[PDB]
Amino acid sequence: LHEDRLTLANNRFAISLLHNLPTSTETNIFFSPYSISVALGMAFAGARGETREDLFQGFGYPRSDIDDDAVLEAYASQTRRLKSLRSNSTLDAAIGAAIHERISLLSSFEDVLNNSFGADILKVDFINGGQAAVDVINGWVHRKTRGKINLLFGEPLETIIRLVLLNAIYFKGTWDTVFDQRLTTKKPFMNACSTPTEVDTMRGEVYVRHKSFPLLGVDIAEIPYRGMDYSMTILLPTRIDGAEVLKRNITEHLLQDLVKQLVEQQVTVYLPKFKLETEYLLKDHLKKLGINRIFGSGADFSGITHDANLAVSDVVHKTVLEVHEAGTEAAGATGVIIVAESLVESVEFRVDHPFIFFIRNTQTKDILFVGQVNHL
Ligand code: NI
Repeated sequence: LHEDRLTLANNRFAISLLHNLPTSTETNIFFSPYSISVALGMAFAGARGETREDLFQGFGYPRSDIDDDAVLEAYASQTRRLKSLRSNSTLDAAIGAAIHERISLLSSFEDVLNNSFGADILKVDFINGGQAAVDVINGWVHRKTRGKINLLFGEPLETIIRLVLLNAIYFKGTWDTVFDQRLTTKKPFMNACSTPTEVDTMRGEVYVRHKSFPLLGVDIAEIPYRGMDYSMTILLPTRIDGAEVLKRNITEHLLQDLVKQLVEQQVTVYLPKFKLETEYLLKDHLKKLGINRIFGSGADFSGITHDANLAVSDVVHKTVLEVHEAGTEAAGATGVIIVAESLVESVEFRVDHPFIFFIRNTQTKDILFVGQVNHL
């Protein structure tokens, strides 16, 4: 029951992280608060005492009415729910703890990583097997994401590292209404550096949930995937330069109030065929949110090992997305609806300047992906 609780904690975490991640006119943001949260659950499973209480507080489980004795079981229920509701859309996740092979592991940690997180444990030799370790990890992410994410590490890791938390995830899905490839054309997209660039721009008279919010300087359109259980929610600033103010203004509560008011409507969508590929070493950003002890000397990890001084070296996150006429995949759909011109009115939603977006499960309300596009 109260499945909303971990979802709220994760979605609040999503917005905190979006507020704090590095931004520039030249840099795009793209991350899974869902996969990063599962990764912080692995840390929670292993930490005890003040190391665990510090993570508990810093992530904010108690602010969403989750007692610490209920965290692992809330992950377990969210885990079973996402991969047991049958769906046209799929998530391929690489979630694991890479631990020095010569640390003895408590069986309970193994059991919790399995049932709570569907997480793997990669025992590797971080001291002597430097290149073999990254070869193993990189092979693991490659197979877990079915060739979408193929490297977590281009170089051996520092020989000091004993525990590193990995989370890569790929979303696959098809538009409920596929765009007609014959209508895709080169169109200007105004980057955040205020130079226009020419990009493949999809065009469709497409049923979406839409509302204009001129007072908040945002137009919003929710573009559903097939099955209606997933969507891409695009927040397009009224001002060409409005993205940083919009991102600062957005909160988990406000986003929920805005999405509720969207009305089903046929709109002319202009959507660049954009591509994102991002990696984060998240330790410093997590420190800034009050998560510190899990990364420190004298971190209590008597949940993982009764016989070594473990600290988490880092939380390594990597993800990737392409937009196509069919959805996530190039030529992933072969049927199409050729729409007659409307003769009464058609709203335009033209994504031709920096914008923010969320891929959500519309039933559970989980935010799977947060995006900011400053630059194509
Ligand atoms: Ni409200």
